Amino acid sequence: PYIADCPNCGHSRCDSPIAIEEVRGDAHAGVIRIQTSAMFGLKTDGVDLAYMSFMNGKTQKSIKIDNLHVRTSAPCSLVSHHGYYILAQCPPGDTVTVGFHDGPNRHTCTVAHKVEFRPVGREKYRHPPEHGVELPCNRYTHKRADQGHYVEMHQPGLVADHSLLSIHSAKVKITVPSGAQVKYYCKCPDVREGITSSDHTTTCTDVKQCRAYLIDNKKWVYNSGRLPRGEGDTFKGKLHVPFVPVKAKCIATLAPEPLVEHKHRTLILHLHPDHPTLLTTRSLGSDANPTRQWIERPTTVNFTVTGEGLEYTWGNHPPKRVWAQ
Amino acid sequence: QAVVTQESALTTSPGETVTLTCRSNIGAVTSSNCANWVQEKPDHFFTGLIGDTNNRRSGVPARFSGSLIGDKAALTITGAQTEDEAIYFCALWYNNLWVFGGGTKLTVLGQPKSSPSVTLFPPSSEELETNKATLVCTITDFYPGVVTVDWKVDGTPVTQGMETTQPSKQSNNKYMASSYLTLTARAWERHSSYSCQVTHEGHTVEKSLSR
Amino acid sequence: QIQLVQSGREVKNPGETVKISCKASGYTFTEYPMLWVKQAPGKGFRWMGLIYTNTGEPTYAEEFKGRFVFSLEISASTAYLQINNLTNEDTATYFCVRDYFISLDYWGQGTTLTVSSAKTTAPSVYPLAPVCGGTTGSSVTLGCLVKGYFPEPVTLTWNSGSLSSGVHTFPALLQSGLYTLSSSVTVTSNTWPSQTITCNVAHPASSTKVDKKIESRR
Amino acid sequence: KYKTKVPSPVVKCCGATQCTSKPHPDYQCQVFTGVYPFMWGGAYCFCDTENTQMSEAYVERSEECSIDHAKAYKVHTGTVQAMVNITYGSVSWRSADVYVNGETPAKIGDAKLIIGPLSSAWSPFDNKVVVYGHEVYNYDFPEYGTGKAGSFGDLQSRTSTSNDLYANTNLKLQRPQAGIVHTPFTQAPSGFERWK
Repeated sequence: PYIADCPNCGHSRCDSPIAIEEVRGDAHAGVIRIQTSAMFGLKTDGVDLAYMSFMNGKTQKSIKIDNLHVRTSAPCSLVSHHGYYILAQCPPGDTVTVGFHDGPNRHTCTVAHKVEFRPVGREKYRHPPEHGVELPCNRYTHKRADQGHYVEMHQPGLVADHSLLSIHSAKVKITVPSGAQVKYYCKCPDVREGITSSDHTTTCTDVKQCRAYLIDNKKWVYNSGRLPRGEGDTFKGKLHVPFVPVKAKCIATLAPEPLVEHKHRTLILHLHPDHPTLLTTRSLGSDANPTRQWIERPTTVNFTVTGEGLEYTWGNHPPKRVWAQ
Repeated sequence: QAVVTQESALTTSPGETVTLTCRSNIGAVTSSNCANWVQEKPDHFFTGLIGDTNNRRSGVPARFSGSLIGDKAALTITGAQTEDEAIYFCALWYNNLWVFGGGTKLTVLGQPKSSPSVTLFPPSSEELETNKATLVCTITDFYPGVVTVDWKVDGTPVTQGMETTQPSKQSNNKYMASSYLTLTARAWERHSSYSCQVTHEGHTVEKSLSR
Repeated sequence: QIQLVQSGREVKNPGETVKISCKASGYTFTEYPMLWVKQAPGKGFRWMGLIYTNTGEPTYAEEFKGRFVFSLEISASTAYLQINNLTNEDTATYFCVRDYFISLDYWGQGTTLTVSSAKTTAPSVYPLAPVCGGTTGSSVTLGCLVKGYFPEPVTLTWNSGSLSSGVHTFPALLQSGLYTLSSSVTVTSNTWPSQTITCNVAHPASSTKVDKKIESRR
Repeated sequence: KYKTKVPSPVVKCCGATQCTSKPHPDYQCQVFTGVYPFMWGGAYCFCDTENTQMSEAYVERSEECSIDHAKAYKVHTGTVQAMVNITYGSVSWRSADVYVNGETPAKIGDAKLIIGPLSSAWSPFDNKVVVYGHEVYNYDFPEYGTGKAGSFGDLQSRTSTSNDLYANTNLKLQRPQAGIVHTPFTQAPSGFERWK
């Protein structure tokens, strides 16, 4: 579970494990795929997707997911998590605002991202309905058995941990997690690399002038922009994405039927939608003479139909056609 | 770069409830530390008891349960048994590696005392053909596991030549040890009465040979 | 069900290499990786790392990155520890272990290494029969003294291992630069000397095998 | 639409790290100094101006590029078709797919039939066309290799597999603020975002 710098972490820029990168309000189904720097899913070892492992300290905390909250302008709905990554059904929102509850603390993370949800169709809803026609939307999956893409996930760079740099009663005293690789020296001249167990520091004294580092590359990370490079190498760790964008047919929009009214080679149409509906036509002469107008306000319109025919498209309701001799 | 700490030794009686704890030097122990409890019986015999804080390995009696009490992982033995006398180690996960605790030696009342079974053997003859003689004194099945072995050549406490191993735990949980008195083919033939005296929970057992 | 049986204990002079095997039984090797733990004589238990028996990638504890190398004969359900350029302070016991259930559930028997300079001396195997006179009880104790060998280990059985009940084998101890071991066996007084009782001793380092039948002193 | 899939910046603590122009599409990279990067322990690099930060970001096809993607074409005239039914005579049936070029028969059924060429050569497609899912746009797409950032075709990949592309996104990295680790990528949202 990677940890990075959340931008407006409740107060201001903290370093949250759930630091939000790559917000994708690019689908249609009320859904956003998000990456936390935290890797929830199974535990550290082997069990139960519905548990929760973020970083506390240098360490993980692979425990229950109890009170996740993604949210935006309104509280979102989770869809599924896998890896670093969560899918959640959100409404539109100027921002994105994520957070669980460990239990002692709220411990959330928030971010800017322009979000919208147009459904696919000539109706510009704000939200998916219960009914209407199905038609080919873009949307992310529920599932994990997924390989359609993979993002590079090589090592972490080092990280700071000044909990290490204690004092040896006059000298600044570094320690190690588990024998991990601590990269160490101070502004003064003393040990210059640091690949060690718990060292002391002969020369410097102040904690604030030393290299508290953790080369702990036993587990790779996501290659966040808010990661410091592991300077050594491009290690392996090519790793999939679960939530591929797929060609789901969203349960989708439908605009109320029109009121057809006859006139001489002319369609008066008293019209009354639910939401802004893009109407348009095609006078089937080799003179096309089409028309487009989003209609949200109910409006009686007109169409000079010709002899050979016109067609009529009340939103994603199917196209009509008309003989006006 | 984390230090797991455990009680050093705990003594209980059969039928009691005893709690062992596991403390982390970095902070409270939490479910993301996946506390493990391992038991070591004599003979370098390891078995896992609990994992992921409270999952009991299969075939581990139910008297054993794990949990988090306060800021530490705990193992409770409910109805401790004589068989539970062993060393219990806790292990904690720290995002990338495991750190083991120092282990807690637990002692449980039980196993009525048992006197040692002592046998003294004479130097074999193929060995007297090497110009050497070694009297072997074997002591097995004693409990408590502490003895005193004293050798006496011809009435006189030998004081050099002997070597006594350290009590080793047998399977039944009783102990054993052997003592060796090495003479020369010649020292052998000289003196006439050898005796291996074993002192255990106050009684003495003397096994003498006669050349 | 699950048995992790390890190689026997070695002796090696400083500088040498050792390959300790761990043969797994009872589980599907591939879904459970292996923990290698060092229990040093005094010091207690320490995680040396873990090997992904699926991909084959090892993790080393920082204390162990370097001379230590984990590998696996996948095919035979074996994991192996190799310690190269043996240092004298590597004498200890190494356990393989199965990682499962958010911890470790099964531990092996242990393979103990004694890093120590010394030549190769074959053992002398001596029968230990009761005193020349009498010895009349409901049972009887015989013995076998394996004296003056180097290095460790020796193996000892009674009647090719068919006689295991009532046996006490005593841990080898170093005396004057050589190891000495002994074993006792107790049987009913009707068994011996009616039926043959034989001590079987092997010392791999010297390719020495000795079968010594316990004979009555007269 | 692009995805500014930022590679994680370098932070040298005392002194410079010169960047190189890696061959990634629109590989924008700019060295930066004068940081003090707060990373989980306050700052970590002990210098105060020699603290160097090298930001790098390249453009990459979205995962939606595979599936939700506009698609340009140079469109010529080709050859028109039809599933002509004839419930002929007393035959009463043939529903056959045919052509227009005036020497092609299609002996499906029993009759041999030659069609066209039609005189009405209006291809409703223009020469240049963009295509999107089902909505087809007879658009003068600028070209591969040229599309102005923000305008349509800021990202221009030959196909989905094609690792090479043209990414005029005007991607301009800026220095991170007040000694904190992050990557200001200042960029036009795509001309595939608009165009929708």
